[PDB]
Amino acid sequence: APLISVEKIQKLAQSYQGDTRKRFTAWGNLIDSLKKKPVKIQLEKVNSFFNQFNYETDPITGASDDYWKSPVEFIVDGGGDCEDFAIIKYFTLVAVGVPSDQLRITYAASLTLNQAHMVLSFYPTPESEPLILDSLESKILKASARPDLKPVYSFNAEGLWLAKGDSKSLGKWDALMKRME
Repeated sequence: APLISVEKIQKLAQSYQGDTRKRFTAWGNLIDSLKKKPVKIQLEKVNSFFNQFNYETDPITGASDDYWKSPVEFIVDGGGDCEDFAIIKYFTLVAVGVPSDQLRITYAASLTLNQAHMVLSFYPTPESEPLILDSLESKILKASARPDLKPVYSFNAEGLWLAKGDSKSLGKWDALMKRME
């Protein structure tokens, strides 16, 4: 299971220049700063840090791109689509110490935008109502406070779950994690 580390990040930073180098350093500093902080603060600051990046959409559909970006690709590009935001938030939260089993990247139907939309769901317990970390809403809100989002499936490095796992049955995700190796 691919890992993000402050040490790998600091070395990436020195291979780039200008603002790109600064983004890597900032990402590494974020991870360092959030270790051993309250979970709520970790969620809030990873969410807000990444929500400042460039939000991309397909010019034709207005929705996400077919290609899923690794965290490094997101940083190099200076942003990505809703799926890419959720992915880097996920890996970064795992890096600061939120247990991966409490985090599920979630593919949902947006009932308001009439298109698919990806968010990161945080589960206090697996039976608990999840908190939604979104790229089109700054607040972290409970699922029942997001009736505009209807989950279809969710996944993380370990599993894949249908709404109502072997995440590698998700081809782009399998390939994504292999790029991170």
